[PDB]
Amino acid sequence: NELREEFSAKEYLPETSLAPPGQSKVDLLQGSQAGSKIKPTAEQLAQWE
Amino acid sequence: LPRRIVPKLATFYSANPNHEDRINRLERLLRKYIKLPSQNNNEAQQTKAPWISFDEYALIGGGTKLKPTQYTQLLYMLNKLHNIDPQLTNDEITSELSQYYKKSSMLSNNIKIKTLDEFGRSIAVGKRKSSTAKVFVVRGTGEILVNGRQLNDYFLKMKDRESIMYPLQVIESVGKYNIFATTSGGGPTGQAESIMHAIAKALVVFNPLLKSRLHKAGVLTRDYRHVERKKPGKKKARKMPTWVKR
Amino acid sequence: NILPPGVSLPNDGGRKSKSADVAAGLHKQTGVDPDYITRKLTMKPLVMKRVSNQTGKGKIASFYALVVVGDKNGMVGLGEGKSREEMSKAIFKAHWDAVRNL
Amino acid sequence: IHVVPKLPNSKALLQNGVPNILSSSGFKTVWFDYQRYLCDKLTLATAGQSLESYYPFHILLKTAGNPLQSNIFNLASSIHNNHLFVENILPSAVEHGTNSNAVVKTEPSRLFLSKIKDSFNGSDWEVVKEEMIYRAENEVLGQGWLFLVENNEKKLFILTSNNNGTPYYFPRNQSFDLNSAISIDEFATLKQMKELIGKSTKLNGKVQDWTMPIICVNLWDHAYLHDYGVGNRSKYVKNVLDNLNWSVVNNRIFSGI
Amino acid sequence: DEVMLLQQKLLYDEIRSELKSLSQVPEDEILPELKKSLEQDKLSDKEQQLEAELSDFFRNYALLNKLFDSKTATPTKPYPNLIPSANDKPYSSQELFLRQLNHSMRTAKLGATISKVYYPHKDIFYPPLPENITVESLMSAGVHLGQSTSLWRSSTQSYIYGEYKGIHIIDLNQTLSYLKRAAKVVEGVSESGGIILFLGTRQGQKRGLEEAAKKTHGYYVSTRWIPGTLTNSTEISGIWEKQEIDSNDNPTERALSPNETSKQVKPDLLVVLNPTENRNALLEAIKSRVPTIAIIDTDSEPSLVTYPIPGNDDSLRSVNFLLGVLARAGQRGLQNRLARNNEK
Amino acid sequence: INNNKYNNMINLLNNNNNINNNNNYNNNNNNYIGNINNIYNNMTIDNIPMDILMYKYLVGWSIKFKGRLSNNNGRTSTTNLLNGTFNNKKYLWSNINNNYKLNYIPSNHNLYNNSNINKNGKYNIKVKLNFI
Amino acid sequence: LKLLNMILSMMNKTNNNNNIIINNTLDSLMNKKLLLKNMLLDMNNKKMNNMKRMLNNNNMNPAGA
RNA sequence: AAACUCCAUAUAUAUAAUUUUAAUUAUAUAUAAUUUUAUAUUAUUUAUUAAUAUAAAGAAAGGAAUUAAGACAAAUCAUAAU
Ligand SMILES: [Mg+2]
Ligand SMILES: [Mg+2]
Ligand SMILES: [Mg+2]
Ligand SMILES: [Mg+2]
Ligand SMILES: [Mg+2]
Ligand SMILES: [Mg+2]
Ligand SMILES: [Mg+2]
Ligand SMILES: [Mg+2]
Ligand SMILES: [Mg+2]
Repeated sequence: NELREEFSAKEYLPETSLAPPGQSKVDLLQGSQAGSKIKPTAEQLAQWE
Repeated sequence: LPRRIVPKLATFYSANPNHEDRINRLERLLRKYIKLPSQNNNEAQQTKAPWISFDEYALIGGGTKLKPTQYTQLLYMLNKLHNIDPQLTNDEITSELSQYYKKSSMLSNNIKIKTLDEFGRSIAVGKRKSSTAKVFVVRGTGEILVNGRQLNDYFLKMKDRESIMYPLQVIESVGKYNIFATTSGGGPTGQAESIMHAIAKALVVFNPLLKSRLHKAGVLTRDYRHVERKKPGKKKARKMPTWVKR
Repeated sequence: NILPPGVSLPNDGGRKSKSADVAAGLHKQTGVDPDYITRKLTMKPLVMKRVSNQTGKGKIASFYALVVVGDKNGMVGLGEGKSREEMSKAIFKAHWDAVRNL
Repeated sequence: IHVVPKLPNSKALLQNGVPNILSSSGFKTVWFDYQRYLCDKLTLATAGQSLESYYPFHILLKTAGNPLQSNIFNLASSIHNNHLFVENILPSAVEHGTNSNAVVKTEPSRLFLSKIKDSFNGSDWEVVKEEMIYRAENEVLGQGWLFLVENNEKKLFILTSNNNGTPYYFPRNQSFDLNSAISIDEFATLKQMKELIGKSTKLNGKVQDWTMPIICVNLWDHAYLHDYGVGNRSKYVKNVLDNLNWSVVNNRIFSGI
Repeated sequence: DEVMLLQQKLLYDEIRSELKSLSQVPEDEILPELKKSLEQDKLSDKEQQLEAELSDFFRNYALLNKLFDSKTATPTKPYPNLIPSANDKPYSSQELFLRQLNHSMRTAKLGATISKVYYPHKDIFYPPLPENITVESLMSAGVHLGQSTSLWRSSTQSYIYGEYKGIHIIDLNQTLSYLKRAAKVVEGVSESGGIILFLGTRQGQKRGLEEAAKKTHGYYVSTRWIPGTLTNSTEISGIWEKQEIDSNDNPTERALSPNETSKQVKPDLLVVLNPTENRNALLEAIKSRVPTIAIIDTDSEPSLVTYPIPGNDDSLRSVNFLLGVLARAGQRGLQNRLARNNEK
Repeated sequence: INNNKYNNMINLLNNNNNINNNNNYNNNNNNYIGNINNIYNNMTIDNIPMDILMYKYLVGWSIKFKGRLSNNNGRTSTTNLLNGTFNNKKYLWSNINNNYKLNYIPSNHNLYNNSNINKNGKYNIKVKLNFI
Repeated sequence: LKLLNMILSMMNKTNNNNNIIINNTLDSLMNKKLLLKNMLLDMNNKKMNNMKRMLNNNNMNPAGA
């Protein structure tokens, strides 16, 4: 109910109406896991080092 | 009530009025806010503004008369206004720099990161000269097969075997992978070198952060060298018949 | 029709006086009015001749025309023009210059 | 040319000196004289030099490093500190003499009191005044200045300058009289200051510091000698803080907005 | 109120770490243990109601919503994006800077006000009216220092007061007379509503030109003069667009026919600060019938310019001082015109 | 034209009458975005085709009269009349690329020559035209 | 049921990998005010990918841009 | 002139019931580079810069066609035509 009421205070995009705590009213992103990618498992890091 | 025709820009009689007025507007902003010092140590809030290319600026600024010095001064002044700690900037600076930011971002897709297949083997295809080679690399012991035959039977020259093994040697993993080469086309060296290139490509799937080591080793670059066509009026390409002075 | 923007449909040009073209052009560049040039100015050439310069290609012939323009009321101008295409163009440039040099 | 600033309600001050602080004659001794003297000496010092285009605060900052340019620094520091003192004791900055709105009264701001609570050991303002007078008497033998400053750390200290030493620059505070014997800890602090200035790599041998002041009380004998005779300096300062113009003071506190 | 924001600023990052951690957690390990729990984990409470409400919440906020939307005042707080430091934490660099400004506006002024001192910027922003120009003011500006004797052009013999220390000294009574004449020629043209062009190409003059042009609603060229700008206008300046303005110098926001744009606009007055280098500009003006004003040194030819102003041309202070007087006169003319057309 | 079509895609897919949603669009392989009507809204036969037609205007043309035309001492003469420009400006700025007809003729160029016989011999009139 | 088992597990592992036994930790409502927010924005990112992929798949325009 | 162009190169999509097989291929469309970034050592109009090296991001390195105006009264009346 309170989440719905918070959305009632806005009549715009889902991201803008969401009001994330870290601001970022627009969260445009291209691709999947562009920055995080896949974490190098332990043996890969050890081999690289 | 009387009306008369006058130019837009105060620089209408200058060489390049458009660029001059844009720089004038930027200079007014830069001198109205001579305070608000620059950013601290960089690498945290820099190298994020793409600005605008020479061509993209010309269509809105100097155009044909756009000068290299004019562009350098423009970007220099844009950088100076960008280099203000964000928690003191105001809407005027940001609003004026919005135009020069431009929607430089371009959507990207179709990456298709390579992954191990159902049997845990990496499949890659290299090439050289007239050759091709599809290689299945799966972890194990240092066993290799070319077209179903042994390495020594297929490749008499030991240099071809050394080239094939180099990728597995750049990274010290010579005795940890099983190679199943299926080269076709060209002669022995082209086949061997296409196998080596395919092996280097296949090893990346196993440890993606080993790409640079291979790239610096030069095994990840494709050898574009190939036979050049026999030119019409002369002998075998780049050779001519004897030329007689008299 | 496929007339592109910024261009005008051609009309009578053979019977359109070159004086009108000179008057329109001069008004475009300078502030002179066209009506005075067309009406109260008189054209009469003075020196028409073929002038030749030779280059590596060969002799290059140019038409040199010198004309005067006046109102028979106090103003007179002198103008010379050169052209290789034809002598009518040379007279056009001379008429242009002379009206400029009143 | 440096000219003495025009003070508000100047007729009132000329007729009688700041009430509860100095008599007409005394005020004429500090302001309206010895201030024109200060300005004239400074102008004669910097006339025809690039320093004559700057204000006393800026010249004293520029001069701190130079050893043998100290006369100008000394002159400028005196001028700046003196006007600070006059402003913070001015009966009313607003020119309401014609309006006769004597109802105006000045009280400390709640933020200012909160800052006192944070500083020292959370003592009351009256205790601060008492101990401030205490130190003024005990570690300023000749003339000097009494400062309640604020540092970058957001903590008020009391600077006992023994001369025209601006709080702005701790290398030039002149807080310890070396002519008399000095304690071990004070000498240790002095050596630490030696090291801190030595650390600076700037060609002019300068060091960052903010420490801008909030309260100024003149300790030069140009102020109390006449009104408070001699040895009564403690009573002079006591009455000075009693009727201190608070509006300017609490404004000197960074409002944070 | 601040309690919500004081909990590690942006809290709930632990859930983000956890969902990131399970992103790499294979599904084959946890799916078996939870797929069969559905048939036995209903337990008590209104399961039908909560599932239906969640489905409606999903439909109306994740599946049926305007993701892309459509198509796409009062400076209450300066530095609106500042992040104030904590009460216990000390000042930050930015709060220190604002505190510096707070002290700077008034406290730094404490001491002795300055008088009888020359501030260069005041020669552009606060120029004096021609009527109250004194010979001493010109001499302080340095307009009296001509070029060396070895460079003298004899055509300017009447303008020079003598030679001192190897340079010719310009008479300043004459400079003042010519300057006032030129100044109110500019004022008259500005009141008439003409176009005033300010030309100067020496280094460091741009600030004066720009300021003068904006005060007089005129135009300036700090870049190099382009040959043919006036005689070959259609070819040079024919590509840049103009506007129609009313008696109040307010644009009419009306489109212009191609013939109107292609016409030529001719300055009604040209002011040149270095007539020795911009000779072609002077010759274009003389040929195109445009009155000109120029600063004439002991090296320039006074007969090229309609309204000479004998003075030094190689010093920024002198040209700025002269140009400031001219700009102020033009500004006064503009104000008079605006007053007249606002009220007759 | 491209922007108009792209906006039509975004508007159509964002709303689609607010009925079709994920798991219903068949995002695996199907690409049916919506009704054909909105795909080409305000994109019809009366605005699109004429303004995308190429080789409309003749900007440059040259004629060459080579032969024994002039009755000079007996030599030959060539007269050339080059008017306009002979390069297409919409091929190096935009993204369309020029195609070389028969691998040796720029598409924008239409050229031909015809011969004949006069009292003196044979002459040739060579005409080359550029159509932007 | 609309699954909701994954909901229970994520609440169970909310404090996992940081500390097994922790109290509410001054949360809004046992960590639900901004949890649905994160789920919603993740789903929005999925739909953003859906938008781009379908746009690319159906993209066809005349050349000469 | 350069660029667009073609052979070749890297990648994406589509087609092929993998008995016309080779899919390690064929050929249609598109993208890519006349590479970018950073650092330093240089001479300089002072980074409002060039070459020297380094680094890291890249698959990225070639060939073909096109040979202007004029001159050689160069060759061709045996390609053909007058
Ligand atoms: Mg060969
Ligand atoms: Mg001079
Ligand atoms: Mg096969
Ligand atoms: Mg070429
Ligand atoms: Mg040739
Ligand atoms: Mg030659
Ligand atoms: Mg022969
Ligand atoms: Mg024969
Ligand atoms: Mg024959």
